[PDB]
Amino acid sequence: KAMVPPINCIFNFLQQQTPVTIWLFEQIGIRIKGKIVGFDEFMNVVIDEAVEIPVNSADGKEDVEKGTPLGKILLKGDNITLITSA
Amino acid sequence: LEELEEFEFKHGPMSLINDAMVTRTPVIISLRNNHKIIARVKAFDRHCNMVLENVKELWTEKKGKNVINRERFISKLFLRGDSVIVVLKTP
Amino acid sequence: IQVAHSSRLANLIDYKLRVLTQDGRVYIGQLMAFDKHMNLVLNECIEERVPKTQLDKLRPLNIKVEKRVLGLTILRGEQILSTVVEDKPL
Amino acid sequence: PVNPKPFLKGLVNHRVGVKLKFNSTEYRGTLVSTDNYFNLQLNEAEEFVAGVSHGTLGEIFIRCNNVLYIRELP
Amino acid sequence: KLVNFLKKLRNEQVTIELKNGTTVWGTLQSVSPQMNAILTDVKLTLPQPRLNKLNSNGIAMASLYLTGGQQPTASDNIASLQYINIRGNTIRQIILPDSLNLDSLLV
Amino acid sequence: TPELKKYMDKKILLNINGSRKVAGILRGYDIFLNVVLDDAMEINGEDPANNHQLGLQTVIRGNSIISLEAL
Amino acid sequence: GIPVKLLNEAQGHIVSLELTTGATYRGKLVESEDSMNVQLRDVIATEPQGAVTHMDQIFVRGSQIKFIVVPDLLKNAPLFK
RNA sequence: CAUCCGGGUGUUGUCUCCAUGAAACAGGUAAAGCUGUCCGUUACUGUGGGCUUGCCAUUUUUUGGAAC
Repeated sequence: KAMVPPINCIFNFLQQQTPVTIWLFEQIGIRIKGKIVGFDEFMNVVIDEAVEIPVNSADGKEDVEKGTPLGKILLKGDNITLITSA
Repeated sequence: LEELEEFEFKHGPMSLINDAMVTRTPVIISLRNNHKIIARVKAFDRHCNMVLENVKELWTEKKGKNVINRERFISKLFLRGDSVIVVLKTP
Repeated sequence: IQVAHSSRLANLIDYKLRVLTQDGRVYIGQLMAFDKHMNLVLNECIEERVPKTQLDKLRPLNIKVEKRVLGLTILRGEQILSTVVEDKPL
Repeated sequence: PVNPKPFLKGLVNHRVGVKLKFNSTEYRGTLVSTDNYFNLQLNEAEEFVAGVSHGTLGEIFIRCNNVLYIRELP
Repeated sequence: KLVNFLKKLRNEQVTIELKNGTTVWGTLQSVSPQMNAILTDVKLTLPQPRLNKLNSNGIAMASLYLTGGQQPTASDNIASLQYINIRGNTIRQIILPDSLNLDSLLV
Repeated sequence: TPELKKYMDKKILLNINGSRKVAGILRGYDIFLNVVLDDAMEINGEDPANNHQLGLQTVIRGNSIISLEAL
Repeated sequence: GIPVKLLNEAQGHIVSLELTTGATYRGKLVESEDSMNVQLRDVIATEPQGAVTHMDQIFVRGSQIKFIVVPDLLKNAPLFK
């Protein structure tokens, strides 16, 4: 029961290899699912098994069924709005 | 330390821009406002600020169902670097 | 009003300025202070904007600009495009 | 694990795809060199607009602020 | 380096074109290390097609009017100002005069 | 630092960039205003049917936070 | 410089923010920072379209602030001397 | 309650010593460093002096989520 620094939470994503979903900065229409495997002081993140998930315009749900595989990507931290587990 | 940037400009990505400057060949610069600049780089810095000669600026307007290819000539120009998207070597 | 060609912002304290912002509005008021970020303090500031209904008149004239009286106002420097002198100090 | 700068330094002389923030434009080509700021230089690079190839470009430089992600290509 | 070169364009008739499309013609009186530019006897202009595309350039035309220099109701949007100070981040390009000996300034 | 001490372990609603809203228990923060949320939920409109539970840990990047409201 | 000192001198007065999103918050300034991060209390929020909502507290990231209107009695605070 | 031996400050005059590009002429004022008038210097660049203490592209400002 303490302050958890955001960088240490990203490191917990890295260490426990927990899949994450990433909300992009101004692209409200797509998100990225994958596993974080490295980062830096700017929140640039290297993601393993990246898949680009379309987001329904009206419902707001994630269309996992037609997501696009990408592989290992370096998602530039200036493009990240939110990183969440599962 | 200036001897550091001397190396990053000889061996990092901006080496391409440096070769363009040294060999005086033109380059094609894509800008954030959808304009293309075909010009000779006279000077540059780490921001991709550039001083250019023989600038030829190309862009396309839209008037509904048709487009017009506009074009300009500038003898010499300063370009602020944050507008640069891609600098392409002319083959 | 005509001002000296060597004038910097440091000289324009107590002058009335029109300060133009990136969203299309203008702020008119006596400059009290400025900052390295170009943050500005305008005393007795008024904001003017051109409503979208009246914007068609500006295309290739009398424009009915909407005003808000703000008072003492801090403008954040990143929002500023440019500044113009309107009037000299008293 | 692999941090962003070592990962991108390991992609040198390999094919990468540089998706951009804007215009749905992705450049696919062999990564030549990289800056601390993640400016990029590609040889043999070629432009894709909305998944449609626009022909090869050659040797290009991409300024760091235009890049969305750099993906390794198989 | 290159802004320290722009510091040498004093008293030359630059044209500064901003990122919103507004074009500023005038005598360059001073430049900051951050490219904040001070100009006198300025003539603000907007390209004619910019004015026609009202939706995409309404902010630029509104600002050009709200500078207060748009006295004549001419066929083109023109503003006349004795003095203007431009925040440097908004500058996109600067046309330099042809006679300028760049080799002597870039040292 | 952002003086967010007041908000720790309380519920907050963050208005983030892109007209998005996220509610969660503030688990911690950063010089950049990055925040960690417990029990995070995406907010879409008024109807709870359109709200979506996010996950156990959610990190929000500080420049994406427009504002936050105490709850 | 002075604009940030003026904002820290507005602490405890009613101030009105407008944001880059266009929203307006009027409330009592609780705290301020060199970033212009501000906390407001007992706040009236005007949506850009005209909707009015009341909130007990709001924290606003300083980068998202467009301008801050402070009381005019600050015009002769010692910081300007 | 007085006297007496002394003291400070301000203003004006006087006395001594030393000085004396413009001290002419006219008005005004208690008087003048007031007005007409006269003399020199200065505006641009260089060097020097004084001040600021800026330099000493990575999330909150200025090296662009913009453009359509």
